[PDB]
Amino acid sequence: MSYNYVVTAQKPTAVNGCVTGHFTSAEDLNLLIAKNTRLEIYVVTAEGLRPVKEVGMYGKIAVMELFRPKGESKDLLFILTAKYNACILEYKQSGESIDIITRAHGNVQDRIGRPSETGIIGIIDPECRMIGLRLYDGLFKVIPLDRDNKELKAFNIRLEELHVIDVKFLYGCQAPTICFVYQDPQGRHVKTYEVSLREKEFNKGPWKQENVEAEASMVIAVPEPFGGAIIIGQESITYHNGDKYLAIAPPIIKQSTIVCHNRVDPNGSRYLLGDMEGRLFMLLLEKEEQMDGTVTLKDLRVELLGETSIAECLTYLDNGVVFVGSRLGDSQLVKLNVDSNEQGSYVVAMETFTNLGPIVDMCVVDLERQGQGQLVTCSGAFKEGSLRIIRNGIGIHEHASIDLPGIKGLWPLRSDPNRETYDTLVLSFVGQTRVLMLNGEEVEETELMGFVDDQQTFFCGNVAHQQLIQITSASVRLVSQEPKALVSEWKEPQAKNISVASCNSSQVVVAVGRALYYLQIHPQELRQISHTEMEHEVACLDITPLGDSNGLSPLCAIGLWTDISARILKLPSFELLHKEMLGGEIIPRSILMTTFESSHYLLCALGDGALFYFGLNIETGLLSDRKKVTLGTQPTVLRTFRSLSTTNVFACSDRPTVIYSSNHKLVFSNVNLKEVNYMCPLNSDGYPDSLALANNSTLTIGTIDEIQKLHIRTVPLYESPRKICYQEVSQCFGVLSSRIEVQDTSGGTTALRPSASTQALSSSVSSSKLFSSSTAPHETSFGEEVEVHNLLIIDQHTFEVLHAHQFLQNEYALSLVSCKLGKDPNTYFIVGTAMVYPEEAEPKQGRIVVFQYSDGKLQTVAEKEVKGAVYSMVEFNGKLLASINSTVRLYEWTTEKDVRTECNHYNNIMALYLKTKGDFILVGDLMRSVLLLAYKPMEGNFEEIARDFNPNWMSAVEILDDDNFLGAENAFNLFVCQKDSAATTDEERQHLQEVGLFHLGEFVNVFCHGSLVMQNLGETSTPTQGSVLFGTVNGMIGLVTSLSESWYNLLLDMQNRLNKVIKSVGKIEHSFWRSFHTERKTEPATGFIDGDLIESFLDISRPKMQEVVANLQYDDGSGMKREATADDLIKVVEELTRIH
Amino acid sequence: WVGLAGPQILPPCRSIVRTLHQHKLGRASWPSVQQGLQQSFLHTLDSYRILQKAAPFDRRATSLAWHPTHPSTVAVGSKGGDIMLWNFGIKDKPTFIKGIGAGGSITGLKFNPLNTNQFYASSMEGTTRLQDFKGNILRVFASSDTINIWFCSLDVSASSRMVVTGDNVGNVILLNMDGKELWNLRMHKKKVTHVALNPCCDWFLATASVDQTVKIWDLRQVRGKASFLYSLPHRHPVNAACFSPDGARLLTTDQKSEIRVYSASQWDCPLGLIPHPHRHFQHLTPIKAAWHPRYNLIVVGRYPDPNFKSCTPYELRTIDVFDGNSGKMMCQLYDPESSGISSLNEFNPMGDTLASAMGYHILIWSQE
Repeated sequence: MSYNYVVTAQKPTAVNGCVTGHFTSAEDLNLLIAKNTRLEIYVVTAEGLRPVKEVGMYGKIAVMELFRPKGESKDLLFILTAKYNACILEYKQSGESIDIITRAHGNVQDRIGRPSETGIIGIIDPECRMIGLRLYDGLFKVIPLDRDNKELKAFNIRLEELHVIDVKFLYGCQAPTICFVYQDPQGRHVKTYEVSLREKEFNKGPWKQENVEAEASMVIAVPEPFGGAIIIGQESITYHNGDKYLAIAPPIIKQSTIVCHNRVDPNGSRYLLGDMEGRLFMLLLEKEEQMDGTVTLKDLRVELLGETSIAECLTYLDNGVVFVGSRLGDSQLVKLNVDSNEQGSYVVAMETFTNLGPIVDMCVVDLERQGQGQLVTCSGAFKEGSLRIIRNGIGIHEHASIDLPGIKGLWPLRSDPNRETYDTLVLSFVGQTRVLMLNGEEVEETELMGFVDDQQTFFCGNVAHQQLIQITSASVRLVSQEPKALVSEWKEPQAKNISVASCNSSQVVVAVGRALYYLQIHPQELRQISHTEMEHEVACLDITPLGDSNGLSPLCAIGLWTDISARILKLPSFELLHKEMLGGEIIPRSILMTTFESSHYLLCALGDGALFYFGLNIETGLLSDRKKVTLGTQPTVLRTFRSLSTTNVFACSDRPTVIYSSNHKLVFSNVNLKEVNYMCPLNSDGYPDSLALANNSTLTIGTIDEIQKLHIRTVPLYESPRKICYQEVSQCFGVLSSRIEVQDTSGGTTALRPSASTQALSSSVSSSKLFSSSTAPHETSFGEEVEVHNLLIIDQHTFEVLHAHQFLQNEYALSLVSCKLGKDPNTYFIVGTAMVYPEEAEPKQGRIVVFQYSDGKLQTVAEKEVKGAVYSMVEFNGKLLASINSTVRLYEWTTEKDVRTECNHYNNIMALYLKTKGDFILVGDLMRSVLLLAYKPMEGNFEEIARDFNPNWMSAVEILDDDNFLGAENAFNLFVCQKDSAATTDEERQHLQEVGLFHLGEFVNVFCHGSLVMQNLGETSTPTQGSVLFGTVNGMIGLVTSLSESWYNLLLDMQNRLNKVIKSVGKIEHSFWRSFHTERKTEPATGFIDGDLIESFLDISRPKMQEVVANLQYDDGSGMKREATADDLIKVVEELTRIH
Repeated sequence: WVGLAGPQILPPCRSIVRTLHQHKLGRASWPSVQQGLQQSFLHTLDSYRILQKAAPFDRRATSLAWHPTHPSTVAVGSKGGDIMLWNFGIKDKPTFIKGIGAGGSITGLKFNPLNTNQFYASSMEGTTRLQDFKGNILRVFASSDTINIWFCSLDVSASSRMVVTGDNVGNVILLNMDGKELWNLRMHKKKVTHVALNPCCDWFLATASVDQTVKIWDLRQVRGKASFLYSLPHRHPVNAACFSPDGARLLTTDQKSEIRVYSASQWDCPLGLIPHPHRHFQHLTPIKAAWHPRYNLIVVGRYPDPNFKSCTPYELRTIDVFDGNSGKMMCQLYDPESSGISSLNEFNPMGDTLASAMGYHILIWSQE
């Protein structure tokens, strides 16, 4: 046992670099974004970006550069993976088939050597002669790119300058000429060399060297018309041409460091400078035409253009449009100005591309209708600081929406018989019916002749003999298409009101009290052909023709009022073909027959929102397999639409749902909406293949998502968001924020820019006196200048997430953990404080503070000073377990409401992460792998059970069950530990064996249980067992799942065959990509399966599909083995996608 | 000298919390966080000051091996021929093998990576045994054939399934773990003090000798008669040359007062030189510098010398811990009433416990 499944819900949203050029065409301007393992290719249109292809790579994209070799009609792509996979890639379109082809590829890693602290640097010769990389300190790697070299074989040059800050190839020199800032005991200097592929060594650049501004980080290669290099730092920008030196130190840089640059003008006239505060500067190179000896640089000037979101990189596109590649907040697309408007802004956000990263913490919550589940709330972080609310479902894209309250039903209509499409939408209210004529996208209240609007319509629609029908409460009206005229009218003989209706193309079944009349639609003729009475009142009706029925249904489905039954009647005669008892008391509210994948069903929904459904036999009217689902407390109204050729059912209630079948069992995709009362398909000229959806206040025309999707809401804080948790009782979230303030001339503090805790009506500051400060202000991080943390707790509501109450912590307390709890009284918010002084590396002064919130009043209840830094806390069997530093404390809460020191565990170095299950306690000790503790009652203390050997620098930790433990470490790997018991007094039961390895490629803060999909009892399938969701620093949020022993093998096998097919996007072997990697270790990876390989099964040709299934012995649950077909696996993978 | 002018650690004044959160946000290079942890460790190492468990056996300590997995199990070799398999934190009377006592010094011992109930040994009896701790041989991997020729120094690589032994004359034998000879060429002119094959590159062997050189070899490529890849010259005889975990960088410890780091991007010339007294004495096991298995640090026994140019005014029989990029004293470990010259010092697999062969004694340094 111990088999695991990793599948990407979401996908990294952070930009790790973006490059511009002519990849797709040549006439095209392309933008290429790297997400992590994802490559997104775009074309720049007059108005924005047009997405052509997104590719996934078996690697973390480290270098992504476009280059044009001589004799190539377009730019090629060069990619380097962080696992050192290099490749040249080419865009190819086979008429309609998009293909990225691997021109050259290889693993360029040395067979030894430690990566530089500054990371991989890749640069391409301005003449595409060669590729130069800095992988390790004191070596320069050169790939001879020139001429045919297809395995990307590469040599190394010794680089006496050990500590390289930044390299770039210079423009316009008689040899490949490399320029770099380095660091030695003397400071930082710029030096240059020449690279000769010929002799394989440096030779010496166009100038010996220069001293460089103390903190010089960037090296910009300036193009032909100038040809120098720009060197950026803090407080200074310099130009070096080689003999020519010119520098400036504009005051408006001293606020934050310059992270990124980008050339605006092909000649190199202007450059864009992204900040760290999230500023945007224009760099201007002063052209001075001299007289003969022609263009010379006069000066440098910089001008603030305004504020973007915090940029990891940027590229200007054209027409003053810029793409902002952000990793800390939402990436964006912006317009620049010639003349700045109000508040001196040349910058305006055009499009905001949402990004979840980093995600410091997250929790799972059941908010919408409480029926499982399903939403995740996460994080942030800086001024980009935000709360993201993410939930799973089928989204609707609104194209029109009218404030039109109290709709009581909707019907599409073709007024024009010559027209294919709908042109009229009819709605009914309590009072009456209104008619909406659809012109363009324009709706229009008219009337059609023959339709009354005195009272409510129960049904209307196109009908048999080129006619319209309107079944009102009062009557049944039959209108003629050509000359719109009432052509026949049926009323209940004794002038009574219709109480229930139903209608297909040629048959009608109305109901009065108990009575039922079956009418038929003929030219000009509403011919009544049958009249019965029912045992009790008629609740609802359906006469939908099923399958080979000539629009003429042999059956009639009906729900009854007091006996609460859903019975099938033989239509012609009303011969009761099958009665079915449902439940007690609650009156059935909607009934419908329908065909799913050529199998026939009878669905039936009640006034409490409970839906039954049966397998209806068309012949015998036989119902079988009574299955029952609850879906929201509103009486669920049923309806139909057509998804492809396939036909689904919309379940209109407070918790709207769309039902369809996949194999022969039916699936409930949750619709991403507030209430929906009624609904109908509208295929208008102006609204093609759309839906009319009415809630209590609003008509809506729109388009429905093809498949269940995954969907996000932003709540901006302008603060770093840190930790979060949900206090379900006080209908409230609690968030630990923290804001940068600048140390003042006097006492420090003072924020820049208002944030969630500054805009805070009802806010507090505990001035708890338990600490004693130094007599002389020990101001470090500048004794009067630079920044300070400042950390408070905040309260977000629930729905609406207005910020209720803000509370400033100890003033120097960093505060690292958050909790919603009980031990006897009320539900408290407990905060584990840090107490960081600039200034000392080790923290040695905790504080656990207990809070009680209500009515915007947030009250410091209890308190306990600790002698360390409370790294995490957990509600544990009624007690509050806490890691302090090396120590793991238990803490108890007695009357007098104080937190009182129970038993301890001492043997740890860091102890940053805690996770309990029952009486078991998982401990991520940062400085030495992970350990299992038990609280033993009958006993009252801690007992080490098992330690993992091999020392993992874990990112976060998680329990999967009392035997398996999940870790993610700084290596972007995952590991799984194991319990046991071993014979004869000696315990390897004390050894937490580690039994699963997997290179994720992401960095995991927070795991947590819960899911985004609703889970089904008896049916569905159990290749899924657990559900643990996890947050990435790139905003990718995968889930892990417990697999069957049987299942694991099948999928393990699948992978290998899938691997034989699937053109890898740089001939990177998948098994390698996944195989567990450290700077010291590399191992195959076991116990895990990536759904991302499994799911990419649904994306290949049916031949290649059959190739993978060839020779496969498959168990379909029958136990009797059979040859597997391509379809057996499609409905297996199909299922597995429906688990996130 | 400096492996890039300091791996300077993260955010203003670098409080670990500040550094850890930075790492969390994506804003912090792992190598930076690393350094922060390293500092955090270096601090705990000052309270390591406690020897929590001491022991002897007899004669003198000559070989130290940490059990590859258990962070409590330690093997110790003796000039006599003694082997102690000691799991401290168990109080269970260490498994013991008594040796010859006459010759029979254990000049080297590594645990059998493929089976930790067994160990390998470089014996002054002239044999490299593969032997069970329950004192019984399985196969003598090499025996001398002339008296006065014995072996001094082992390694052994689970991964490539190799065994290398250096004899006291300069010969190096290379064996596969079945016992078949692939080597024998006299790689060095005098006693081969230390043999160590690269943790990250199966076939990349470093051999250090009394001939005042360290040699670097390729086994799969250059079997062809005593014609290595690099030979590093030293001021004196070399006591030990062992690789950093990860295989880049080699830690050379000479016989008098010089320790060297050699980078993988070079090998040929030294990255830095750390001056540090360790001298030769009569009944003293040669001092050897070692890496900390996890952080970038160096451990050594200091052996005060009135002639060595001391930088510090206070020169005791301390356990020295050097940076390893800076090359500069990160702290000293010293227990009056227990300290003497600490020949050997190795950290755990986990690097949270320090085993010290203190000439005659075995010391276990741990945090309170």
